[PDB]
Amino acid sequence: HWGYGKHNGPEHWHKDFPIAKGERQSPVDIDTHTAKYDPSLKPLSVSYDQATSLRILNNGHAFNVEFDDSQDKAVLKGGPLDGTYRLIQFHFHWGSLDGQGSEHTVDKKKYAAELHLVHWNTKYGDFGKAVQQPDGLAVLGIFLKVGSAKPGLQKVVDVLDSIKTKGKSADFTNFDPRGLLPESLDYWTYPGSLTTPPLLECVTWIVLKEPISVSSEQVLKFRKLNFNGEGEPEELMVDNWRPAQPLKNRQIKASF
Ligand SMILES: CC1(C)CC(NC(=S)Nc2ccc(S(N)(=O)=O)cc2Cl)CC(C)(C)N1O
Ligand SMILES: [Hg+2]
Ligand SMILES: [Zn+2]
Repeated sequence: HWGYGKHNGPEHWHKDFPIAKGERQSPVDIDTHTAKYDPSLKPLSVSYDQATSLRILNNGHAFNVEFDDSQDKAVLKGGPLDGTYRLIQFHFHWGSLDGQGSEHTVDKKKYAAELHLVHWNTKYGDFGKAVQQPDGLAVLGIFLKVGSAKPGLQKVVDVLDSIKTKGKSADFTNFDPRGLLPESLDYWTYPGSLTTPPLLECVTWIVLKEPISVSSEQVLKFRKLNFNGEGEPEELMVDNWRPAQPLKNRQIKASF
């Protein structure tokens, strides 16, 4: 099945998922001099105070911190969005080295990693229905660079030991995602897709301009995770990022 290696990676995905070569694929390069400020954008509203995390899972591609979305608690609204989008999970994409790891790029610059906070449109009742809609998902993307530690990331870092291999999960309650956010909510936005198979074109991307800093020791622990399952040969979970895809005349709008 699909992965990030030479024989199952992003170059191969189109065979099982033809939409890989579609009209609104993600990620993309954000060309800052082509992106236009949009006065019609309303302020972005990220309300994570009432968020309820349940557990963390190694799914053999990345790790997901999953949230209880059976009530309107952690919500993303405003900006380019119409209505209310509920937080369901977050995960990261990262590299084997600090010079790569992000999926979106900024004037071709690759960051050390990228956080995706995934939200579904409440008008569609549940996540599975939303991913069948052009405006079913909103993903908040945040770049990570290596420098000072991110205190609010440490609880995640410390639990990775318990989920080394594919299929492992651990209880992960009372994690506050507010501690992963940069100061500024300045962002670029474009219509796109999931960056993993099934690559569905259901996402409004909201990519923050300001990166968060994480320590070298924090990212190093990300790189200790395994793609493989328990008792299998060790395949380090690194470079789990899809490269930039063709923009195809889409317009990236800036909030600033
Ligand atoms: C839609 C559902 C229920 C979950 C899907 N899981 C997804 S779409 N995981 C996922 C994969 C990639 C992203 S990303 N990188 O675009 O933020 C975000 C998410 Cl939630 C997989 C499929 C569509 C087969 N089923 O199981
Ligand atoms: Hg869709
Ligand atoms: Zn992602």
